[PDB]
Amino acid sequence: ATTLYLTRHGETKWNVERRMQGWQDSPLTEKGRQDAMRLGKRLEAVELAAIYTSTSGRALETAEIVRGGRLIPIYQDERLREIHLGDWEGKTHDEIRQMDPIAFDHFWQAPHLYAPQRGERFCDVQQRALEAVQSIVDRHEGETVLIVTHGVVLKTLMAAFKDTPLDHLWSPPYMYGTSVTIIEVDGGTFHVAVEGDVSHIEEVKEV
Repeated sequence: ATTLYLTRHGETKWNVERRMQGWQDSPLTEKGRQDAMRLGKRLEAVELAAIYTSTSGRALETAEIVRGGRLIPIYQDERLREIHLGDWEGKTHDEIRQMDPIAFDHFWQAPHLYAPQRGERFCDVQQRALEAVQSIVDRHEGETVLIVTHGVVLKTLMAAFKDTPLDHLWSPPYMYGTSVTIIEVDGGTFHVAVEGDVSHIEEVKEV
């Protein structure tokens, strides 16, 4: 019996510039910080035993803002990092479309067909993210925790929880920055209670 709150890091500069981050990082924007602040207020009444975040600066910064001085430990786990995008990190969609048009089309349109020479495939991410989630559950029996991670990671996790094949990874809803997803883990099963809720967000951006 464990309650898991899942969210995505707040908006960063590269998100706005449509530049893929992956393992590379960029600072949160004013809006990103404001959204994280709004999420922190929404969870001020939730009894969080701990907060897990990927090692990316954007994720850690979001976690700190949400914590906002509360006595809650933050643990970082490499298994929660965003998909490693090798050659595409730091580049805009147009720049990538000029580099590898076919692979880029697969990434968005036929996830199961995405097979980079350098970088992780969607299944690699799903496996490590689920392992991390499992380890978190195993360490927090009877507790509630927050996990701050990334867009692709969240999509692969929801696919696992909803028992959806990876070729349909990009099915709605869109996981906006600081969106709230709640997973109830009871009797060895993951139950999706809430998914991609953005009630606390003023202006929602598909970034």
